[PDB]
Formats: sequence, structure tokens, C-alpha cells
Amino acid sequence: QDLEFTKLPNGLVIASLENYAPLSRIGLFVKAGSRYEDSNNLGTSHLLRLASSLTTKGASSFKITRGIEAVGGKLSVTATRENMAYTVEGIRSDIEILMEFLLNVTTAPEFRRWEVAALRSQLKIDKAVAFQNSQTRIIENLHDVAYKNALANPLYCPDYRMGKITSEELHYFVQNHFTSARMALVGLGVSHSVLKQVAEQFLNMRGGLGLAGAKAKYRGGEIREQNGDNLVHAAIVAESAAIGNAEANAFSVLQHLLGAGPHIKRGNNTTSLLSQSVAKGSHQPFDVSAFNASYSDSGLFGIYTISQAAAAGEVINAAYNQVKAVAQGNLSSADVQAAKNKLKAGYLMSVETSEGFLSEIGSQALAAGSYMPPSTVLQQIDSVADADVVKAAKKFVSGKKSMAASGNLGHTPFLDEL
Amino acid sequence: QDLEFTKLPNGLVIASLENYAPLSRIGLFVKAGSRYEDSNNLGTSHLLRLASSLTTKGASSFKITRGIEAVGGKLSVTATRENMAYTVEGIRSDIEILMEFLLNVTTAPEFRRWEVAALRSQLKIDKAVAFQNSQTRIIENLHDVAYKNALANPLYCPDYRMGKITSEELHYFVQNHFTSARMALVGLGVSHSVLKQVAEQFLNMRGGLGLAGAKAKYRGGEIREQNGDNLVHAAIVAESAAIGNAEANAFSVLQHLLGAGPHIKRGNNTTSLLSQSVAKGSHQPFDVSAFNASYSDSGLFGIYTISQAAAAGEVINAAYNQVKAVAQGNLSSADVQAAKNKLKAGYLMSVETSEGFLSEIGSQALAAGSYMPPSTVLQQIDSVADADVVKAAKKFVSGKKSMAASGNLGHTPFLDEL
Amino acid sequence: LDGFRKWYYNAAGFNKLGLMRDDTLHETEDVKEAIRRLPEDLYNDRMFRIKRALDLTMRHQILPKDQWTKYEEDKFYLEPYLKEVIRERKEREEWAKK
Amino acid sequence: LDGFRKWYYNAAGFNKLGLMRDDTLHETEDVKEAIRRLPEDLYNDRMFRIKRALDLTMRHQILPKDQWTKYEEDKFYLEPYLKEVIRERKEREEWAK
Amino acid sequence: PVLDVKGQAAARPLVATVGLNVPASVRF
Amino acid sequence: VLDVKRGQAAARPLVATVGLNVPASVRF
Repeated sequence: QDLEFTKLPNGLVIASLENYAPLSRIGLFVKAGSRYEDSNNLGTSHLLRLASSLTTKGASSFKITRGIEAVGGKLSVTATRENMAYTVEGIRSDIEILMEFLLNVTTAPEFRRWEVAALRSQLKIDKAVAFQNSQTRIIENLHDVAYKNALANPLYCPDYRMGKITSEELHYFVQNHFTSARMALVGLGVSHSVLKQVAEQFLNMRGGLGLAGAKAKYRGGEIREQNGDNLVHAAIVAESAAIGNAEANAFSVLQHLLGAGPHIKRGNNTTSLLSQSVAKGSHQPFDVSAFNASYSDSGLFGIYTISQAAAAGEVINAAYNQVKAVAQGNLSSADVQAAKNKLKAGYLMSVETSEGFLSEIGSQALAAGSYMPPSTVLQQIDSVADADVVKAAKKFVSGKKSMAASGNLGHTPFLDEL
Repeated sequence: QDLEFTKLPNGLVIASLENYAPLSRIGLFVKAGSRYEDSNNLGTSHLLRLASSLTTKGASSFKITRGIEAVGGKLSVTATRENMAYTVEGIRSDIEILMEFLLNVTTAPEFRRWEVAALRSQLKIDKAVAFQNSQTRIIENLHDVAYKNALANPLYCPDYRMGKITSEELHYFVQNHFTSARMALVGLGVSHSVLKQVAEQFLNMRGGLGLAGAKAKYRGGEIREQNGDNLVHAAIVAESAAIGNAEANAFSVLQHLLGAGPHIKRGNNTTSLLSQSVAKGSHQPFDVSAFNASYSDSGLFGIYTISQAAAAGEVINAAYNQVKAVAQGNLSSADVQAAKNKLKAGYLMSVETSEGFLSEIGSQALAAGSYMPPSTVLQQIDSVADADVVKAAKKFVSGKKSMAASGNLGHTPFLDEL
Repeated sequence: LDGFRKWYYNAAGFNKLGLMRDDTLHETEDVKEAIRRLPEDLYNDRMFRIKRALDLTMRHQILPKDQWTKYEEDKFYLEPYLKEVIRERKEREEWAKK
Repeated sequence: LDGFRKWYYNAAGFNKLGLMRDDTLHETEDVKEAIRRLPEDLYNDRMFRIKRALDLTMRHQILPKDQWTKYEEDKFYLEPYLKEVIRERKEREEWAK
Repeated sequence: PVLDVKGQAAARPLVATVGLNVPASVRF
Repeated sequence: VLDVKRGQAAARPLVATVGLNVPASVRF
């Protein structure tokens, strides 16, 4: 059948699709990302993300872990700067107790102090693993140097805050952001009805709108990190459109016109305006993609480069110059059509998997409360037109930009030189 | 008697006082601070400073340590970014072998790989302990977030560079940055004659000028460090005058007008325009002073604040507003006269001690090759006049600022808000 | 029964050393898990009370009668934390049984 | 005499097991210090050679005669370093008395 | 230190992921 | 622990100091 939606009177969104899949997936989406902290409770969302297997009012940690592993199901937590999503999946004959476990974890945690004291070492271990890939550090830093208060908060806990996060901070964060008006329960392979019954036994008691977050403010700037890596990573972004505008579609078409990462294995972005240009700056290993990250109040768009330290300068300059050409109207309609085809194929392959489909429905729910059929999107992306793309470009080319660099930065340029 | 500064043709300048004092001190001044480093040798200087006890091409580390200790002499290696000096102190009878040890250290390090290796663990500590006083971290971060290439290099070795500095690099620095023309040997407690007779032997060897002095470029910016300290430290500086101008004297008079440390224990440093402007609005504990660090090509002048995190904002604003009042001509001649008296008393008490006198002569030597009698200075500081002070102020209030902040920065403002 | 429990509390004699009841529990695995879950101040008072009782037993003395632990006053602090350890312990056991 | 040295060399046969002279020096403290200072490459090489000898000794076999380290081929790597270590101990001793 | 258990450039925002299952990582 | 640990706000540039003597520190 099709997707089916009810908005409960306490604000909770219920979305269901019954496709008779053998494994069914049920997720719950909360507007409780890292942007809702301030300077007093930094890293609380990271410990909340890692604290999904703790003792709840209804099931202990042992009961939750052994009961999910007894049926072979999976419980995972994915977190962005805006949103958290707790997802369980398993056989249709065990999703009743899977919803019991998931809704107990979302609605009634206990946050015992010895459990979080044991979890802080796992918090330290997780941070590093996450920061192995440099692209994590550079991007994290980028958001930080490019925002003042809200989106500048890191996804991972700072080093000083480990050992300082308490049970009361987790309880305050849950009581202020895990309310029914900020939650959507999305189920693929389940009946809508059951979602509702579990949405009344749970998800209905906490029904405020919660604590409203601050508006994110752009700051500009540049933070660098000399650490002696073999490759220089550099991200240069500027403020862009937010979630809910056609200029966001223009910026997505703009990143797919510039290189959005080679499609082919070991690909060279043959027609990627950015990468193609890099040739002039250098003929050595490089990687210049476009970074677009848009959140419900603000967006970041820019270029991302990995290169040898020595050539790091002009390669960055070459990439920047290519965007300036797009800001001068130097583009062809076939290139924009290919960018639109790449963007729509990427969207369809993102929603072709079950967990990506459940995430999409989830995001749409929290964001606009409505489901937008894949088809609808296709025609809206088509709405973006050439001039629109050019426009977004000039925004980047003119908007004060931020910059996060890491590596041997002896030949990496600055913003006033860039 | 008086110093007699004479520039041996090798470029080295010799100068002595022979006060016939009991414990004569002799120090070599060599322009070899981090400034003279570059991006791929970050750290060489730090180790060089801690490696005054490695076997010299003429003496064993063992003898070095034991010898100096036996005679009770002391070798110390101070180092700023603009320069660096090795100093030996001791009885007039044992200063012959003290000059043997010091001149062997300065002109002939064996930098044995095993030895240098043993020190890198000692390096971690220094860079580490020196950071106990948050101020260190700040001033460091400041000189870094403020400059691009030369004066942005840290005094202490970065964390990644520990384990990577090799003997070769060290040797490279000496032979490059530690040459004769860039050095000067001033000695209090010796006969000017012998200095020439013990330098003409070892120092005149490295006749060349040495690696070019990388010029320093201002960048502006702000680097912050959220670490959960009880007090917020914040330094906001701008570009100022260099060594060798009367505007540097104007900036020194400006920091002594704004406040450059308490003169009374447990005083409130009443006069400091800054301290008064903060204390008329904030009853929390605070410490506001004026920061000035001038090097031979560029200078930094600004404000330094320590305050409770909560009040951190307006206190900084209050301090900034006070400087703006000085930029508007709102000052009295008695205040400038008191600032001049404070500056000249600070200079005379800085040169009243023996090691401070030896450092001053040393610095003057490397900087201008000439000795400026304390008296001469007094009349030059007097040359600075009220308008001059105002002028330097406007330079600060206008020039792009550089801000280093650390602590709980939830209420610490940014540069575009400041 | 209440008065006879007070008489037995006086006859047990750990109140004369200033100890609580939960200080006198034998540290098995469950008791050590309950002690590890205590807050820092309660743990520090328990360790000081045990050290003072050991010192008094070393000198073969007791506390003065005004400093003894009144039956009514004794607080069963470890008890709440202990029940949980046992509950969790049993739950786990049952799971294995089944 | 040198010819006699070569004869002794063969007789010593440490060459057979495939080890250089510095390889056999008993690891007296002094020797230990020098070994440590050895540039890593040599140290790792020393280990390989020593270990090989051990394995060969275990099997009661000797390397192919050709593989035997020729007297001429044998070079002294540890010695240069050892000299310093010894001198160092010496210096300390008299400053000691 | 050892990064517990020890090149494609990010072009999209990051999303941490942890849970009962042993795997745990981040994607752009 | 910064080996052996030990408020006045810096107003002057820093100057590391180390050497044969046991003491070693920085001053503004």
C-alpha cells in the first residue's frame, strides 16, 4: 500500500507502511541533536546516543541487550546536529517486544550514575574511532568555526567534558527535548494501528513542545590544525540556504554540477567542474568535492579538498576559481541536466534501501510533518533551473566564508589570500 | 665603569662591565627563536633550549653537568620568539671553565641521536608544565591566531612533532640560525679583553649571516578553547609598532596608562583606567590588564582579561570601551605623567638586577648593536607625549583584532560583536 | 518486638564501635557491587567508620556512650543499593536457567 | 699474524652460523648500552642474525658455507659505539674517585 | 591512543551511529 | 599531571627558561 500518516493530538507524528517485508523496521525520530546544548552541557547528546542500552523503567540493561539479541534484532542510534533517531529492526513476530524495548528506551530512561560513570570511557573510545578519518575532524571543525552558538556544537564530546557529564544533565536534556511535539514514529513493515497503540502506551505522556533552541548565527573565520599528516585537508564554506527553500534545491544541483565525489570506482569526476579544473593546478593525487550541509535554520555550502601539502595552495585556488566561473554564468545546460540526473539518481538510490527509506520518512516527518512522494521531489528538483544554480554560487562566492584546514599547512593559503 | 660594546669583524659584538662584583655573569645572545624556524622544523628551538646538556664536540654531557655544578656555576637558556640567550653564572675564578663550557655548548653540539632521543620525553613535560598558567596557553594561541607565518610559531613543541625531531634538524638550525653575525656575547664579571680572547676562538667560526629572517604577516582571527575552567581568559590584540620606533614608546606609555600589573599587594590597582572601568560595573572578581609584545618587525597590543564566565562578556566590553575613550582623546596629562613614571620605574627596576642587566645589554646588542644608557632611555620615554599615546590607541581600536579565548565561553563575545 | 530488637541491637555491640548495620555485612560479590555503586560521600563515611572501628578494636576500646550508634538512628544506606544488585543478579541467573 | 687471525676466524666459526664479531660480544652492561644506541636498522639486523643463529644452532646445522660471513666481510658495527660507552664509564669513575 | 581498533573526502554532513550491534561508525 | 604541579594575568610576552639548574619555568 502507500504511506499513511496520523498526527496525534499531543503532537506525535505516526507514519506507517505495510509492504509485507520479512524484516520490519521501526524507528523513532526526535529533534534532539547536538545543536540544542549550550556551553554548560556540551557532549550530553553524545552520551545520550551511547546510552541507549542502559536501564529503563520497564526493562534492565541485561534484559534489553539479551532480549534484542535473543530474536537477533538490531537497535541503533543515528544522530545529526538536528535530529536523533533510534531504530530497531527484526522479524515481524518479535517487533512487539522490539517496540516495547525501543519505546522504553525513548520514553522512560533511568540514567543511573554508575552506568554513566562506566559509559564515559566508552565515550572517549568512540570519539577517537570517529575521528580516525580526517574528514570527520575537518568537517566537525568546519561547522564549529563557521557557527557561533547552535550548529557550532560538536557531535562528539569534548575532552574536558568527559568525566563531568552527570545523570542530571541527561535527565534535563531528555525532559526538555524528548517531547511528543518533536517526535515521529515511523514503521516499515508494520500496521499503522499498532504504531498508534504503542504511541499511546508510550510517546503520549511527554507532550510539551519542549525547550526551544537558539537561532544559529554565522561567524566566519578559520581554524587550522598543523599535525604533520601526509595529506592536507581543507574545507572552505559559506552560509547557504536552509531546509524548506528552493535555494536548497539550487545548492544541491550546484554540488552535483561541481564534483560531488566521483561516481566511478577510483573515479576522477570526469565532468566534475571542480575536479576537472584541479588538473591545471596539479596533476597529483587530489580530491575536491563540494560540501553541502543544510539544517532547518541555516546551511553551509563550499568546497572540500584533499591534496599534497605542497600543491595544497593552487589546487584550492583552482577549485575556488572554478566556482567563480560558475558565479560568472560560465555553464552549459547539458551540464545542469546531468547534475539534475545525478542528484535525482542519488535520491532514488538513497531511498531504495529499507533503512534509508525509514530515515527519509522520519526526517520528512520531523521537518515538515508531511510525506513527499519520491515523484514529487523529482519535479521540484527539475524546478531548479540554470540561473538558480548560478545564483547559489554567487552566494558562496560572496558570502563570508569559513575555513577548516589540517595537515602540513606551510603552503596552505589563508582566507584573505584565498 | 660602563659596558664597552665593540663589534668584532666577525659580526659578534663584545661588551663587558667588569663590575668586579663577586659573581660575574656572562651570556651569549643569539637570534635563534622559534621565529627563525619554519613550518617543517616546528620544535627544533624547544629541544635546543632543553638540550644544553648534550655532549659537546669538546665535552661529555657528564663533565658538562658535573663541571658546572662543581664550580657552582649555572647555565641557563632563556628563549623568546624574537631571540634566545645562554647564560652562565659564577665565581670570577671559575668563569674561565664556565666560558669553556658555555662556548662549547653554543658553538659545537654533538646532538648525538641517542642523547636527543632521551630528551623528547623531557620535552613533553616542558611544553606541558609551562601551560599550567592558562595565560601561557593564551599568549601562545594569541601570537598564533594573530600571525600567519613567523611569530605564529609556538615557543613550545607541538604534540605531533614530539618523536619526529631529529638530530639532523637541530644541527641544521644551529648552522643556519645560530651564526656569528646573529650573536653577541655580553659579560658582566669579566674582562672585555678575554671575551674577545675566547670568542675570537669559537664564535668567529660561523662567519655567515645565516638563514633569512622570515618576515611576519598579520592575519587577524580568533581561536577559542572550551575547557570548563572556572575563569574565562581572553586576549584581544591588534597589530602595533615594532622594535626601533617611537610608536613603540607610545604603546608602552599606553599600557602603563591602561594598567600593566598591580603595584600594591592585594590592591585593586585603582588607577588602571581599565580596572576602574570594569570595577564601576562588575562586582565579581576580575583581572584586566594591557598586553604589549613587540618584536623587531611587528608588534601586538591589546587587552587581557580574566573573569567569571558569566560576566566575561560586558567586562571585556567595558575594557574595550575604556580604550575607545582613550582613542577619543579622553585622557588627562597627570595620568600620562603617572604612566611615564610607572614605565621608567619599571625599566629601572628591571635593569637593577644583574641578570636583567645582562639580558638588557644582550638584547640591545642583537637589536641595535649599541648600548643605550638607562639615562638616554628616560629622556626618550619622556619624548612620548599625550597625543602620541592617543595615536597608538586608535591603531588598536581600528586595526583588525585577534582574539584568543579559553574557559566556559557561553557568554564570551565574538569579534564581530566585540 | 521493637524493644526486644533494641535490646538485641545493644547486645550485638557494633554500635559501641560507631558502626552502622550495613558496615557489618560480609563483602561478597553482590555486596562489593553495591558498595561500588555508592556515592562518594557515603563511601567515604563508611571507610572512615570501618577504620575507626578497626582502631578501637586494636586498642581494645569502645566509643563513649554518647557517641554510640542509636538503633533508631542507624541508616540502612547500602540496603537500597544492595537489593538492586541481588535483583539484577537473580534476573541474570533466571535468564541462564531458561 | 693476520693469516693466523683468519684461521682463528674460521675456527671460531661464528662466521658459519652467519654472525659478525660484534654479534657475539657478551651483553655486559657496557655492551648493553652500546647495543641500545645502535641505529635501529642495525639493531633489527643484529636481531635477525642472532635469531637465525639460534635457529641454526637448534637444528645443529650451519648455513651454506658461502653464506658464512667471510672474515673480510665481517665489519664491526657495535664496536665504534662501544668505545664511547666504555670511555663514558671511565670518565665517570675518576670524577668518582 | 591506539585509536582502539585501527581517504574519501566528505561532501555531506556527518552522522554518528552506535548501538547494540557491534558495528559503530560515522558517514558523511 | 605536569609532573610536579605548582592566577596573575599575563601582560607581557612569554619567555621559557630551562637549564642545568633544577628550576625551570616561564614568565610574562
